[PDB]
Amino acid sequence: MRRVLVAGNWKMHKTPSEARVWFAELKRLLPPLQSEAAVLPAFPILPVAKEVLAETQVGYGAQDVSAHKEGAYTGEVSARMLSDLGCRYAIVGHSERRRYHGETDALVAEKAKRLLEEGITPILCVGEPLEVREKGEAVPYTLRQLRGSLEGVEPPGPEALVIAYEPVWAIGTGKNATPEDAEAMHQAIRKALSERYGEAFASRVRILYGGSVNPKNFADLLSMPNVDGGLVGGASLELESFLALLRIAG
Amino acid sequence: MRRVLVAGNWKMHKTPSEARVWFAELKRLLPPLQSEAAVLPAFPILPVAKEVLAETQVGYGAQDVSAHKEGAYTGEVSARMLSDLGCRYAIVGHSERRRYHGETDALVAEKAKRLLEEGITPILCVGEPLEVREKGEAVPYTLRQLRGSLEGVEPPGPEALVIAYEPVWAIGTGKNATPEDAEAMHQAIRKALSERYGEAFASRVRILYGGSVNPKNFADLLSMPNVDGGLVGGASLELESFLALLRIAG
Ligand code: NA
Ligand code: NA
Repeated sequence: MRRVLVAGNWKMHKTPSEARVWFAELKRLLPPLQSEAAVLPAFPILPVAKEVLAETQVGYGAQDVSAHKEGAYTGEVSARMLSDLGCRYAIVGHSERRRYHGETDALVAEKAKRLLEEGITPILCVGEPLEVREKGEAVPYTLRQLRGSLEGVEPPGPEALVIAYEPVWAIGTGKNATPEDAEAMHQAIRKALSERYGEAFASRVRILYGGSVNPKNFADLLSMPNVDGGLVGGASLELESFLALLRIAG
Repeated sequence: MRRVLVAGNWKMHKTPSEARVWFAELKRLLPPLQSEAAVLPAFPILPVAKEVLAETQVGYGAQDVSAHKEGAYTGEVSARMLSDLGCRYAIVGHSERRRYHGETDALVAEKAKRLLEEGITPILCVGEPLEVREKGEAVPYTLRQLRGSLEGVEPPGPEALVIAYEPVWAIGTGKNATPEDAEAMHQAIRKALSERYGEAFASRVRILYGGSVNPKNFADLLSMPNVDGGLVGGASLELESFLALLRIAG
């Protein structure tokens, strides 16, 4: 069975000083767990994440990364910077960046390649907008996004790639996809991965569900055969909530 | 007179571990100077900048910042995060972001506002492309960018705002604007600032020149009455080069 992954996307919240406290509390309170936990804070919080969590079972990663290895790209952060900090993951193609920053499938693929080269696992996000869902095109749209975002992306193994299905209409709206609909989409995604990398590879890739995941609905979502964890937004900000999610994962 | 400012924009280079060494060497080799020095590294390098440069005369800052205070903006860094780290500055509207990230004057204005609220000084970049310069419209174009980028931007005082004039054609091309052309542009910019904030304010605002600034041309650029320092790109990557620029500033 695929090991569960609970990744907390703090988005643009907290300061480095506030994060130090949060991480220290998590370290002291963290019980022994079989599943995998990871926190994905803003760029300037990564150093303290490394400092406080490096020796714990809790991993960490970035919320974005440059499509370039280095250069005249003011404001951008490179994969080499992230690997120097020991990031295990980095989100690429999050809905918010595809929407607010015009990130294309092609750009997301490049970012994924930069991460792979440095041994960082991309958490590649795909998901359809409400309009597409209502027209009954959720699966074709999401698969098209997945294939486009994986163009030229060839991970060393299934452990080096994570896919996160986050329907846009489920982000911060309180309206999560039902476990059944999530399961159906993950099945489609996994089949697409099998065609892309082979069955052995696809059967081992962790596919997380994201979009209003919380302590009240996580257990049922995680019970779905093809749902391997969650990309948690709002519910990862409060330590008690994050811990509750980790206990559910076990 | 206006205190000179030499700000090094490393763009996307180095790692936190490499920066720790660089900053520590700068700290040990830094001679007493009248002018102000600042280094602007990538986001994840800011914590070590704070650690090593805290007690020194060298300031530091970011290369970008979110237009929002906080929220669901995956990948973005807030002004509050930068304030927590003691950043004195943050670049906004760098030509690379206006081009590669489609940043508009309106967006840049919001970023500047976020910085002001947190007591961080924006280093607002404005500049024209080669064809505009050749058409003899460098000033009108640049002033329009300045005015749009300062919409709703009301600093507490002139010490809280820095303008950087960087001709797009002078970035990484090796061809810096002549001291005469830079002076002419800075005069136009300062006059615009006077109409916007009054003469007392405008006469105290530091207007830096950027675009292929190096040890060979910095002295003459700095000699111009309205050029108050430089936003240094490639020439700020090597410590010896940065130190040379600081010695020139005095
Ligand atoms: Na499951
Ligand atoms: Na001068």
